[PDB]
Amino acid sequence: AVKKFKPYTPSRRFMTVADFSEITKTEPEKSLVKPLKKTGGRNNQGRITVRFRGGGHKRLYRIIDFKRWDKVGIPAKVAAIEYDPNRSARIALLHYVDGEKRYIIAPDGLQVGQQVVAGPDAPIQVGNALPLRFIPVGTVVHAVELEPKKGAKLARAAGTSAQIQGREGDYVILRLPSGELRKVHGECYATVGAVGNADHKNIVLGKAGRSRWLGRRPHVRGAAMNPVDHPHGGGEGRAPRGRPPASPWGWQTKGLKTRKRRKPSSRFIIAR
Amino acid sequence: MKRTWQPNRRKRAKTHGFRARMRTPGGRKVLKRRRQKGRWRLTPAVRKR
RNA sequence: GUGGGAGAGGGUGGUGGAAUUCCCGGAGUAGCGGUGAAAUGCGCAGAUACCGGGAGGAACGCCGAUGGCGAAGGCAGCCACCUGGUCCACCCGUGACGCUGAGGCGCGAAAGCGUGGGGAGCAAACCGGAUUAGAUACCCGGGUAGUCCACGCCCUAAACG
RNA sequence: CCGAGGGUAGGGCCCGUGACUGGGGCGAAGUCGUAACAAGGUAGCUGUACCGGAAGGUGCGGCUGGA
RNA sequence: CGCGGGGUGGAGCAGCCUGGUAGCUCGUCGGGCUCAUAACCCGAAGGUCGUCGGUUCAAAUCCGGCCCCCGCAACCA
RNA sequence: UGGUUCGUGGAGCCAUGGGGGAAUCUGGGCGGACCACCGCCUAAGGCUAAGUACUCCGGGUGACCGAUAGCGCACCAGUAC
RNA sequence: GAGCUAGCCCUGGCCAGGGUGAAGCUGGGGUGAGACCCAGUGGAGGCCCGAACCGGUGGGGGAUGCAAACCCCUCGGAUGA
RNA sequence: GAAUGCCGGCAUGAGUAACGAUAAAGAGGGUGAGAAUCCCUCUCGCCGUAAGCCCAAGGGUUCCUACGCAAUGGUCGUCAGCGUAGGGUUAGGCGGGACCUAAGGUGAAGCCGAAAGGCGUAGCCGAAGGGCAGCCGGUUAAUAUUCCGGCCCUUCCCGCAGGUGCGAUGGGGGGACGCUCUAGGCUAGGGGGACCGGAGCCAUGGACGAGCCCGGCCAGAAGCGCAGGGUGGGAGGUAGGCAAAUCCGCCUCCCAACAAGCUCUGCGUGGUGGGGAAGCCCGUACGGGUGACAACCCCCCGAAGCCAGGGAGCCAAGAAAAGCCUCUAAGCACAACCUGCGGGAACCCGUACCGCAAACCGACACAGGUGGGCGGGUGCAAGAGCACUCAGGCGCGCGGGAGAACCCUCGCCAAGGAACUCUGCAAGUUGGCCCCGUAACUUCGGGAGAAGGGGUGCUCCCUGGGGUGAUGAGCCCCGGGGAGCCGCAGUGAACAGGCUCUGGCGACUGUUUACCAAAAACACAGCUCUCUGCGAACUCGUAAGAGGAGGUAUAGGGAGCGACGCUUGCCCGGUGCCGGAAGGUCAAGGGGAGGGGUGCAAGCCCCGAACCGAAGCCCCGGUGAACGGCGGCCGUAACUAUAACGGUCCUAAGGUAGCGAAAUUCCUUGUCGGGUAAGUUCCGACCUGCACGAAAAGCGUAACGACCGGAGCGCUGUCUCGGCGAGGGACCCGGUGAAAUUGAACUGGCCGUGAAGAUGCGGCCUACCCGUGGCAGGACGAAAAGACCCCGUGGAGCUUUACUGCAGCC
RNA sequence: CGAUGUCGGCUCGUCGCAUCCUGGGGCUGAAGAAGGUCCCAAGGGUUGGGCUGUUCGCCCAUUAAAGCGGCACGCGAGCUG
Ligand SMILES: NC[C@@H]1O[C@H](O[C@H]2[C@@H](O)[C@H](O[C@@H]3[C@@H](O)[C@H](N)C[C@H](N)[C@H]3O[C@H]3O[C@H](CO)[C@@H](O)[C@H](O)[C@H]3N)O[C@@H]2CO)[C@H](N)[C@@H](O)[C@@H]1O
Ligand SMILES: [Mg+2]
Ligand SMILES: [Mg+2]
Ligand SMILES: [Mg+2]
Ligand SMILES: [Mg+2]
Ligand SMILES: [Mg+2]
Ligand SMILES: [Mg+2]
Ligand SMILES: [Mg+2]
Ligand SMILES: [Mg+2]
Ligand SMILES: [Mg+2]
Ligand SMILES: [Mg+2]
Ligand SMILES: [Mg+2]
Ligand SMILES: [Mg+2]
Ligand SMILES: [Mg+2]
Ligand SMILES: [Mg+2]
Ligand SMILES: [Mg+2]
Ligand SMILES: [Mg+2]
Ligand SMILES: [Mg+2]
Ligand SMILES: [Mg+2]
Ligand SMILES: [Mg+2]
Ligand SMILES: [Mg+2]
Ligand SMILES: [Mg+2]
Ligand SMILES: [Mg+2]
Ligand SMILES: [Mg+2]
Ligand SMILES: [Mg+2]
Ligand SMILES: [Mg+2]
Ligand SMILES: [Mg+2]
Ligand SMILES: [Mg+2]
Ligand SMILES: [Mg+2]
Ligand SMILES: [Mg+2]
Ligand SMILES: [Mg+2]
Ligand SMILES: [Mg+2]
Ligand SMILES: [Mg+2]
Ligand SMILES: [Mg+2]
Ligand SMILES: [Mg+2]
Ligand SMILES: [Mg+2]
Ligand SMILES: [Mg+2]
Ligand SMILES: [Mg+2]
Ligand SMILES: [Mg+2]
Ligand SMILES: [Mg+2]
Ligand SMILES: [Mg+2]
Ligand SMILES: [Mg+2]
Ligand SMILES: [Mg+2]
Ligand SMILES: [Mg+2]
Ligand SMILES: [Mg+2]
Ligand SMILES: [Mg+2]
Ligand SMILES: [Mg+2]
Ligand SMILES: [Mg+2]
Ligand SMILES: [Mg+2]
Ligand SMILES: [Mg+2]
Ligand SMILES: [Mg+2]
Ligand SMILES: [Mg+2]
Ligand SMILES: [Mg+2]
Ligand SMILES: [Mg+2]
Ligand SMILES: [Mg+2]
Ligand SMILES: [Mg+2]
Ligand SMILES: [Mg+2]
Ligand SMILES: [Mg+2]
Ligand SMILES: [Mg+2]
Ligand SMILES: [Mg+2]
Ligand SMILES: [Mg+2]
Ligand SMILES: [Mg+2]
Ligand SMILES: [Mg+2]
Ligand SMILES: [Mg+2]
Ligand SMILES: [Mg+2]
Ligand SMILES: [Mg+2]
Ligand SMILES: [Mg+2]
Ligand SMILES: [Mg+2]
Ligand SMILES: [Mg+2]
Ligand SMILES: [Mg+2]
Ligand SMILES: [Mg+2]
Ligand SMILES: [Mg+2]
Ligand SMILES: [Mg+2]
Ligand SMILES: [Mg+2]
Ligand SMILES: [Mg+2]
Ligand SMILES: [Mg+2]
Ligand SMILES: [Mg+2]
Ligand SMILES: [Mg+2]
Ligand SMILES: [Mg+2]
Ligand SMILES: [Mg+2]
Ligand SMILES: [Mg+2]
Ligand SMILES: [Mg+2]
Ligand SMILES: [Mg+2]
Ligand SMILES: [Mg+2]
Ligand SMILES: [Mg+2]
Ligand SMILES: [Mg+2]
Ligand SMILES: [Mg+2]
Ligand SMILES: [Mg+2]
Ligand SMILES: [Mg+2]
Ligand SMILES: [Mg+2]
Ligand SMILES: [Mg+2]
Ligand SMILES: [Mg+2]
Ligand SMILES: [Mg+2]
Ligand SMILES: [Mg+2]
Ligand SMILES: [Mg+2]
Ligand SMILES: [Mg+2]
Ligand SMILES: [Mg+2]
Ligand SMILES: [Mg+2]
Ligand SMILES: [Mg+2]
Ligand SMILES: [Mg+2]
Ligand SMILES: [Mg+2]
Ligand SMILES: [Mg+2]
Ligand SMILES: [Mg+2]
Ligand SMILES: [Mg+2]
Ligand SMILES: [Mg+2]
Ligand SMILES: [Mg+2]
Ligand SMILES: [Mg+2]
Ligand SMILES: [Mg+2]
Ligand SMILES: [Mg+2]
Ligand SMILES: [Mg+2]
Ligand SMILES: [Mg+2]
Ligand SMILES: [Mg+2]
Ligand SMILES: [Mg+2]
Ligand SMILES: [Mg+2]
Ligand SMILES: [Mg+2]
Ligand SMILES: [Mg+2]
Ligand SMILES: [Mg+2]
Ligand SMILES: [Mg+2]
Ligand SMILES: [Mg+2]
Ligand SMILES: [Mg+2]
Ligand SMILES: [Mg+2]
Ligand SMILES: [Mg+2]
Ligand SMILES: [Mg+2]
Ligand SMILES: [Mg+2]
Ligand SMILES: [Mg+2]
Ligand SMILES: [Mg+2]
Ligand SMILES: [Mg+2]
Ligand SMILES: [Mg+2]
Ligand SMILES: [Mg+2]
Ligand SMILES: [Mg+2]
Ligand SMILES: [Mg+2]
Ligand SMILES: [Mg+2]
Ligand SMILES: [Mg+2]
Ligand SMILES: [Mg+2]
Ligand SMILES: [Mg+2]
Ligand SMILES: [Mg+2]
Ligand SMILES: [Mg+2]
Ligand SMILES: [Mg+2]
Ligand SMILES: [Mg+2]
Ligand SMILES: [Mg+2]
Ligand SMILES: [Mg+2]
Ligand SMILES: [Mg+2]
Ligand SMILES: [Mg+2]
Ligand SMILES: [Mg+2]
Ligand SMILES: [Mg+2]
Ligand SMILES: [Mg+2]
Ligand SMILES: [Mg+2]
Ligand SMILES: [Mg+2]
Ligand SMILES: [Mg+2]
Ligand SMILES: [Mg+2]
Ligand SMILES: [Mg+2]
Ligand SMILES: [Mg+2]
Ligand SMILES: [Mg+2]
Ligand SMILES: [Mg+2]
Ligand SMILES: [Mg+2]
Ligand SMILES: [Mg+2]
Ligand SMILES: [Mg+2]
Ligand SMILES: [Mg+2]
Ligand SMILES: [Mg+2]
Ligand SMILES: [Mg+2]
Ligand SMILES: [Mg+2]
Ligand SMILES: [Mg+2]
Ligand SMILES: [Mg+2]
Ligand SMILES: [Mg+2]
Ligand SMILES: [Mg+2]
Ligand SMILES: [Mg+2]
Ligand SMILES: [Mg+2]
Ligand SMILES: [Mg+2]
Ligand SMILES: [Mg+2]
Ligand SMILES: [Mg+2]
Ligand SMILES: [Mg+2]
Ligand SMILES: [Mg+2]
Repeated sequence: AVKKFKPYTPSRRFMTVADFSEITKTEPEKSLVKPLKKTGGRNNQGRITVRFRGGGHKRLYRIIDFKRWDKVGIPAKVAAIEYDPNRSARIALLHYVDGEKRYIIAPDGLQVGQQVVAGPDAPIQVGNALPLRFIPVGTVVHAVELEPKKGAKLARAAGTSAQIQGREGDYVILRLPSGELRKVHGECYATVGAVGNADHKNIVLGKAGRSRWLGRRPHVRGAAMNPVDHPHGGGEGRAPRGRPPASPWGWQTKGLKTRKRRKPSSRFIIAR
Repeated sequence: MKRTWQPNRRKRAKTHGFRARMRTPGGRKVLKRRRQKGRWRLTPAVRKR
């Protein structure tokens, strides 16, 4: 839906906030299962190695369930859907009959009170997790494992999915959010449905501060700098570059493919 | 204005203390040099309890 | 009111095959495209033609009509749900409840605009090849928006009987 | 007290005028081209859209005021 | 003032660096097609190569001096 | 690749990171590519005084200084600062 | 050497008092149901005024200074990057 | 004898500048060898969201006292923060530690690295964070939440007494958390009182008065009382909470739905304890007595603090660990644990003093800098603002005179107002609240404090709302209406916008050259291109490792553009990037035709042609929100002029829209129009754009701006054009007493001359000796071994299709 | 070049005369008035504004006249910037 504001201030005239109506009466989270201390820090042991990180709201990590094959066969009741500061998506709090409480990343269409479960069994319904094999060709799916028993790694961003395209002996072909065509092992779990919160892309930050709230420090142009700092630094009053556009570290930034050629992963990929 | 000396007993101790110098080869040599020199004070005297 | 009937009437969801284009594997060569005639173009870096497999989008051949439905705009593969109008019979009910309609409100082809998706074919713009005195045209080879979906605007028409 | 009016401040409407600019109408025999009327030599007209010295061309759908 | 590039039939360009032959398109002229013009077709004419000098057997061409034209430069003060 | 006077040089010898990879005296290395001949040695385990170096320390002497010299310090100086 | 300064991490503190009055909510009006419109309420905001506080715009002073960046007047921001 | 040489000493300026805020001083007395400077008293002034009091950091004897004045004190000094001596800092309850974890550090296991060393789950370390039992008074010259008095708590350890399966570093619960807005009851704090307490007081015209002045609390267990926070109770089933649990989670029947009940705090009350003014009298450097048997009460205001884990809303979604409760495991249940009661035991360190400053940071008793808490009263709409003032503390450690110039800071000015000037620079004007009333334009919020106005004091009369009180008094906030008084003037002093039109640039709040640039620069939402499939790309590290990210294409990296509106044309020949199992070339290596060297020979040793050989380049395509680029010359219309039109040469293609003498325009003050008496600026136009142009975006744009330009109104000392006044200096006296500079000097003008700018040479003129206050023309005056310039086969930072390497990738 | 501050402005002047005015005068194609042109003569005078940093210059309104030039394009231990 997206919340919109009137221009009672500049920067409030474009600003735009998510709709939280799917956030069920459960705004503060769940101890026990999560949260952990989350360790803010824009850099490695010592030095900054990703520029322009820092500031922005304190967070608690929700330790979510990315391998659903523990509770094969054990169903769970979806108890709530809550805000997760550390991902684009929303998260489902679910209660297993087992007693155990996990969070699943919350797919589009998930309703509270719903039944959900994981395993070879598993009715093909939104919320359920299955090894890729038993899932019908053509169904859209998410939180897909890359290699079996290694955890969900594909399609967890808000409003993303992959679609099952066909099969090939032990592998089923996937069409990933990027549009790539991937052979992913049959035995990999993946949960049916799309991610949801799909209006995430429609949000307009609206002002500088908002950027900072999310811990995004001001990014400065190479043009703004000096020859010591950047290939684009200097010279006089503005300058068009004077070389093929580059990163600060000298590599070209328009076109230069960067995936290494001889990756053994290659023989499992069929697209862009 | 604000000048450059902003005394702190803990800082002076953690930074220039006998135990800090002892911790690394760089520092151990400092004690060696100061000893051979005949320095009355190997490290700065940080006070208080 | 009761009992029916026909229909591309409308909305949503789903699904079928033909063909085009692209990719892949096979087999196969020296030309294929195209026009008034040509050329650009594609083709031994393996084209066109043929077989097989895959993906994707769009439009629904036959039935099909000088035909049907809608108030128009318009609606055409099949299926299901939701739904509007409509005509017939029986003459049961109400009982003048009727007609029109300034404004208002809703609908309103195509093109266009916004945001996002989609993009096989086609194709403004644009580029080449011919044609001409010159072609910013007609013919040919390419090709982008757009054409498709959702939602929101736009309100026009030889919107014509 | 009110009070003609005078002063100050800011608006509304209309008239005149203004370097320059836009298109328009009109003016026997100036320029370029051929758009339309015969299948006008690309049926024409059209709402929209893009492009072009100019008539105009082309795209999309429509129309019979064409076969 | 300095630099380097350019003047060729009526128009716009070739030909020079490897000196001897000046060619291309348009135009102009004569004829045809046409009722007539153009288009189109068939034939033809047309260049002291900016001037002054000499280098050579021979200069559009190579070398100097001027003459117009074009373009760049003229900074640190 | 280093080492040797040796800087690729006709470049051996000695050491070695990489690849290949033996033999036990009729076995193996060297004498400056290489080969023949004549000689010299016996790798892939280790230890080994003495002669040699230095002077915080004690002593001795000086065609060494004599408080701006001589050690930074003749003096509670690596101090005060 | 980050006891200055620049960034970041952890954990605390601070921001007087005034304005302006967003969504929302309630009632009413409207409609087939709406959209929407009125009030009242509500207290939003890199909103406004302005101390503390963080600055350093203009001018004057100061120039062996009070000060190796100061003083006076003036001025920017001040719930937020 | 020179090195702007080095070290030391003493000169010069010079009794010159200064003596560190313009809050400020006067006097009497004392002391002393000596007093503006010490002590005291009176008078005066300054501070008072401090210049007052309490914490912290830092400092470290600076605190108190006695005795001192050589030096330290910008003067003096009997004084001191100085010298000598002695004294002084008292805790189970405050802080820290025998408690806990955060970042981060260390680090067993382990991984890595020539050595040094680097990484690192567990644990350990690590605090203004969590946990955590003392409040009020009295005493010392100097310490007190530490000593003492009262009253009250906490741990342990040992006993008795009564309960119960007790019991882990393990399970679970709890601890436990954001921002903004807040309700209800309280407390702190404050205001008032005809009521209570109290020494005293009638002045100077009147007042012996419901008079003036002063003061009317504090702490406090149990138990209540009032506010409020916390929390459902059973029984089943049980596969999860990494063993086991009765606990916890989940599921299902029931009983509650309430704060009923349990609790747990805050406040009030409370056994008791304690304080207690002005004033007067004393002798202190300061405190002592009396006042007093002090009284110790009633209203009202009221927090930002307390109840607190309170409530509502919002998005950016808000530490961990122990204590604490509970669950069970080994085991042990003569153990142990829980409760009540005694008794015993309770360590280590800090505690002085300074603390917005003369004691900390600035070489100084330096006008600077330094975190937290309290910060009274009246009046001003409010307030931490402003003026005065409580408590409390200061007059800033040189003074005395004078009343020149000139300077600083301040006040006023006739007539005129921007004529001043690069510029209204500066200064004025304006100024708070309340109420009227507000244009273009617009993104419909704004522009808006638009502009422009009016009201503002005091008195009397009438009247309407609340809050606390019972529905009433009072006390307390908000209001309305009517008459009237005074002054030049009623936010009467202090704090408190000048306004408008219009361009340029940038959207906007923001950011920056600490110490000359705050901007039109950076940033910014937003747009686009691009890389990236997850052991992601990329970044740091030799590595291990880490960041990215405990993220996964709606994500992350890189680049450019920079809200938003409309838009972003044509060129792929070159460079880049992307795509091409062909071809050409291409290194090691394979391959050996063939040749050579020694050997009597077997052999050993060398070169070595075909051909097989990658990436790369060449080559073939694509690609411009990739690097970039986007023509010349002729002729033409029936007045001329101009050229829609034609010709031709060239290119990879020859700039479209929009804009244009511009932050771009050389010629230039282009040419017209506008403002003006007059305009090299400005605005609007034209277009011949030297040399705009479409994401190093183009053209616009409401709002915004300590941005830059132009105009106008208002107003004024900027100016005509100055004048007067104030105070701090300046000057004179007393005290103290520097500086750069300095070849030596007995240091005049002109006209010449001289290395070409002479006090110093020539000639002539002038000229008694020495100061003081002033002005700055000169001594090529001081200050910095010119920054500009050049030179040096001097140095650095930066670049690239310079050379040669290296990382890196292939 | 071990430093001679560099435009313009302001302030203060002062000097040359090849004189802008005023005074004296010869020639005039000088009737007069007013001009023109040369000679003598610096004693004194030689305006306020619009534009531009401007010197300069073009304007506006005047004037007896709106002089030219030197003094380190006079003068920053005098000011501005
Ligand atoms: N005339 C009416 C409107 O204006 C235009 O018309 C104007 C022009 O286009 C037109 O020009 C014509 C030209 O077309 C034609 N080929 C040649 C002719 N000599 C010109 O003629 C014109 O100019 C001449 C002198 O100059 C005058 O005397 C005469 O009146 C006038 N018509 O003359 C008209 C002026 O009168 C549109 N073309 C026309 O269709 C439109 O409806
Ligand atoms: Mg936890
Ligand atoms: Mg480290
Ligand atoms: Mg940036
Ligand atoms: Mg820069
Ligand atoms: Mg670089
Ligand atoms: Mg430039
Ligand atoms: Mg360039
Ligand atoms: Mg550059
Ligand atoms: Mg139907
Ligand atoms: Mg009937
Ligand atoms: Mg009708
Ligand atoms: Mg329509
Ligand atoms: Mg359409
Ligand atoms: Mg468009
Ligand atoms: Mg669209
Ligand atoms: Mg978007
Ligand atoms: Mg096509
Ligand atoms: Mg075509
Ligand atoms: Mg295509
Ligand atoms: Mg209509
Ligand atoms: Mg009137
Ligand atoms: Mg008009
Ligand atoms: Mg025609
Ligand atoms: Mg036609
Ligand atoms: Mg036609
Ligand atoms: Mg059309
Ligand atoms: Mg076209
Ligand atoms: Mg002819
Ligand atoms: Mg220079
Ligand atoms: Mg230069
Ligand atoms: Mg070597
Ligand atoms: Mg060599
Ligand atoms: Mg080896
Ligand atoms: Mg050997
Ligand atoms: Mg050998
Ligand atoms: Mg040998
Ligand atoms: Mg030999
Ligand atoms: Mg030997
Ligand atoms: Mg041996
Ligand atoms: Mg030995
Ligand atoms: Mg001697
Ligand atoms: Mg000595
Ligand atoms: Mg001596
Ligand atoms: Mg010495
Ligand atoms: Mg720091
Ligand atoms: Mg406030
Ligand atoms: Mg309502
Ligand atoms: Mg409202
Ligand atoms: Mg607010
Ligand atoms: Mg604000
Ligand atoms: Mg503000
Ligand atoms: Mg405060
Ligand atoms: Mg300032
Ligand atoms: Mg301020
Ligand atoms: Mg403010
Ligand atoms: Mg000396
Ligand atoms: Mg003197
Ligand atoms: Mg003096
Ligand atoms: Mg003096
Ligand atoms: Mg003083
Ligand atoms: Mg005496
Ligand atoms: Mg006062
Ligand atoms: Mg002492
Ligand atoms: Mg003392
Ligand atoms: Mg004494
Ligand atoms: Mg003294
Ligand atoms: Mg002093
Ligand atoms: Mg004495
Ligand atoms: Mg003492
Ligand atoms: Mg102990
Ligand atoms: Mg500890
Ligand atoms: Mg610990
Ligand atoms: Mg370590
Ligand atoms: Mg604590
Ligand atoms: Mg404690
Ligand atoms: Mg004390
Ligand atoms: Mg006490
Ligand atoms: Mg006690
Ligand atoms: Mg626990
Ligand atoms: Mg009290
Ligand atoms: Mg009394
Ligand atoms: Mg009396
Ligand atoms: Mg009282
Ligand atoms: Mg009490
Ligand atoms: Mg268990
Ligand atoms: Mg008393
Ligand atoms: Mg709460
Ligand atoms: Mg622990
Ligand atoms: Mg138990
Ligand atoms: Mg103490
Ligand atoms: Mg104390
Ligand atoms: Mg303080
Ligand atoms: Mg002092
Ligand atoms: Mg101080
Ligand atoms: Mg100090
Ligand atoms: Mg402060
Ligand atoms: Mg207060
Ligand atoms: Mg007050
Ligand atoms: Mg008050
Ligand atoms: Mg006020
Ligand atoms: Mg104040
Ligand atoms: Mg006093
Ligand atoms: Mg005046
Ligand atoms: Mg006056
Ligand atoms: Mg006036
Ligand atoms: Mg002026
Ligand atoms: Mg002037
Ligand atoms: Mg101006
Ligand atoms: Mg001003
Ligand atoms: Mg305005
Ligand atoms: Mg009045
Ligand atoms: Mg403009
Ligand atoms: Mg800006
Ligand atoms: Mg600066
Ligand atoms: Mg700053
Ligand atoms: Mg600013
Ligand atoms: Mg500044
Ligand atoms: Mg944009
Ligand atoms: Mg690193
Ligand atoms: Mg990692
Ligand atoms: Mg991570
Ligand atoms: Mg990105
Ligand atoms: Mg930019
Ligand atoms: Mg757009
Ligand atoms: Mg472009
Ligand atoms: Mg190109
Ligand atoms: Mg190409
Ligand atoms: Mg290319
Ligand atoms: Mg390639
Ligand atoms: Mg080879
Ligand atoms: Mg190759
Ligand atoms: Mg174009
Ligand atoms: Mg122009
Ligand atoms: Mg004018
Ligand atoms: Mg003009
Ligand atoms: Mg203009
Ligand atoms: Mg530009
Ligand atoms: Mg151009
Ligand atoms: Mg561009
Ligand atoms: Mg821009
Ligand atoms: Mg613009
Ligand atoms: Mg604008
Ligand atoms: Mg600002
Ligand atoms: Mg600004
Ligand atoms: Mg004045
Ligand atoms: Mg005075
Ligand atoms: Mg004196
Ligand atoms: Mg003399
Ligand atoms: Mg001379
Ligand atoms: Mg002389
Ligand atoms: Mg002499
Ligand atoms: Mg003198
Ligand atoms: Mg002076
Ligand atoms: Mg000098
Ligand atoms: Mg020099
Ligand atoms: Mg230079
Ligand atoms: Mg050289
Ligand atoms: Mg010089
Ligand atoms: Mg000198
Ligand atoms: Mg004369
Ligand atoms: Mg005369
Ligand atoms: Mg004169
Ligand atoms: Mg003016
Ligand atoms: Mg000016
Ligand atoms: Mg000049
Ligand atoms: Mg003069
Ligand atoms: Mg000159
Ligand atoms: Mg000068
Ligand atoms: Mg000057
Ligand atoms: Mg001078
Ligand atoms: Mg300047």
